Amino acid sequence: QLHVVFFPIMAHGHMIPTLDIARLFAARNVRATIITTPLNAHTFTKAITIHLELFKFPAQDVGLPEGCENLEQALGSSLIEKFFKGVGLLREQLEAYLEKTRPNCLVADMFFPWATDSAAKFNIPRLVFHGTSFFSLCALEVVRLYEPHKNVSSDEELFSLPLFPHDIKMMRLQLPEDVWKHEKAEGKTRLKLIKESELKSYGVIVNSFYELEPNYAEFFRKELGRRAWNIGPVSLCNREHECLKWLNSKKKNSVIYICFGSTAHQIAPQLYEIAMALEASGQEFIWVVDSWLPRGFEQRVEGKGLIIRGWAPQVLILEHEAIGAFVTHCGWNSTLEGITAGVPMVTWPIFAEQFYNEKLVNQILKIGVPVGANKWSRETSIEDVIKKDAIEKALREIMVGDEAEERRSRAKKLKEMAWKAVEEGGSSYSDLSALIEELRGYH
Ligand SMILES: O=c1ccn([C@@H]2O[C@H](COP(=O)(O)OP(=O)(O)O[C@H]3O[C@H](CO)[C@@H](O)[C@H](O)[C@H]3F)[C@@H](O)[C@H]2O)c(=O)[nH]1
Ligand SMILES: O=c1c(O)c(-c2ccc(O)cc2)oc2cc(O)cc(O)c12
Ligand SMILES: [K+]
Repeated sequence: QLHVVFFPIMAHGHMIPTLDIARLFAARNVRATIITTPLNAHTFTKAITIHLELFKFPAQDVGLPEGCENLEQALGSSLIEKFFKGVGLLREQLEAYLEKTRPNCLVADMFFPWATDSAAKFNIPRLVFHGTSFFSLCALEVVRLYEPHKNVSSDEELFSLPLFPHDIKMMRLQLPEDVWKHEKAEGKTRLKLIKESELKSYGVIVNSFYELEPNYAEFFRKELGRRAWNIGPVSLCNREHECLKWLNSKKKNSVIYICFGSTAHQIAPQLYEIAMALEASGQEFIWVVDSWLPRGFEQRVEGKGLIIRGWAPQVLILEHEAIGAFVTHCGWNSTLEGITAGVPMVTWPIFAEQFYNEKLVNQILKIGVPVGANKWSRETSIEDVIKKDAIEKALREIMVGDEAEERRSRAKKLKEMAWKAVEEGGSSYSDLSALIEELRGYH
């Protein structure tokens, strides 16, 4: 019986798909163990036999609050750099656990480049998992290597991405200031080691499907030389609420869903602009979130608009017939869920690799419309708030704009292809079989 150990970073966006991968492996009669920390254990226990191993996270040692065991909670350069020091200090526990258990494979988070050598100490192959699209993997590497943002003179000047079979235009504002304004050696070295681990390790597991982005599934393997397996969307593996009853009464494709993911850190002025745009648009909506609402808002929109304050059942909402569009930050799990539900998206990237995912959705898949956000940053400065008019424009365009029906038709195709990829005989099913067979024969 093969044993594969999974080691995601403590971020919801990596933890949930890593659990889905562990489940996909477990369904093939592979023993799957997931490493996490105490304050994150519930996330897996609730979601779940896949075994959990708890490591101690040295928060105090790196100057974090004891309760800061997840990446979303480390807001700001100081806290973020401390968090990465902290996770780097898990290496001793990882190596002790590997020596003790001797698994056949380690699937480790992109943020752990050192995991490669930790596994090599015991002749164990290591796979990298990023939780993002082939397109983002390729675009980030081409930007890192060719630095096409050096050839510009203004924040808004458009440059093309080198080498790609599509002409993808981007601007400096869409890149972290740490890369183009005031170089911090720390982030740059971090990114270098991450991208290098893709070639130094045994290979890369990708939560995507070949038919979704074939040019980039190929580019990653050919022009960039990585060994990769596409096994996603991994969430389809394992496959009421008051808002769903609320939706049952409504016209097909008539409601807009708005949600900014797990890393959502949104300020009151921004929410205020969103509220005004939603009211002015006349569109029915489910919005996942006085000081941030127009007075009388929730009563004025009753029956047409719903604000969800807690966790929303995002997949169940997107797959409800009444939901016709998705305003998203273009985190890859949300983007994939929109694709699998066949729901067109208004793209609102914030940080990380979300601006690359936005390019994939709008220019290549052609299933979305941009809201107009073009500034990369962890937190929103009040001077960068996206205004009511842009938001209303996007809300109208995604429902009744030019090519809106075409976007709906294209997304329906991708929905079909996604389900086909994961069923027996599909490309993702097949690549998972291929990967597991390769792991079973490793010497
Ligand atoms: O109210 C809610 C809110 C969310 N969810 C679910 O949480 C998931 C969100 O993952 P997503 O990629 O969109 O957000 P996030 O964790 O911020 O992205 C980081 O992780 C991503 C993956 O690596 C990365 O692409 C991105 O750049 C990072 F910022 C997604 O599966 C939703 O369905 C829900 O069910 N109910
Ligand atoms: O792929 C990526 C990714 O998954 C994550 C991520 C970041 C924060 C989270 O909370 C969860 C995930 O960030 C990234 C940052 C990059 O510069 C490049 C990437 O490719 C990713
Ligand atoms: K090359």
